[PDB]
Amino acid sequence: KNLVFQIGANATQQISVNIEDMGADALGIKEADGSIAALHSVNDLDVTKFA
Amino acid sequence: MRGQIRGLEMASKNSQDGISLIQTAEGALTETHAILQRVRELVVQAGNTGT
Repeated sequence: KNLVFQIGANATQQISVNIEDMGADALGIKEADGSIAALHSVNDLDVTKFA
Repeated sequence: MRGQIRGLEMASKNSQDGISLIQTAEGALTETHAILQRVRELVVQAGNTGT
């Protein structure tokens, strides 16, 4: 669903882009992963865990 | 002679009136054209606004 904008005055004169940010912006191959790579940003684990 | 002459004069009269007709038509087409230009503008804007 890419962000096609009008650029010129004729057909095909358009550019699209992409945006992606949220809490789960940690590592990922196509999506994030479980304990790592999502919750590193969503949780930031060190509640008691670096003790 | 006088037949061809009188009918000739009426033929030129006829011609100028035919001109006036097509001038009216083309004026309507001038405003038609103006609108279609405006539509094109609105489609360009529409294309940007699509995203």
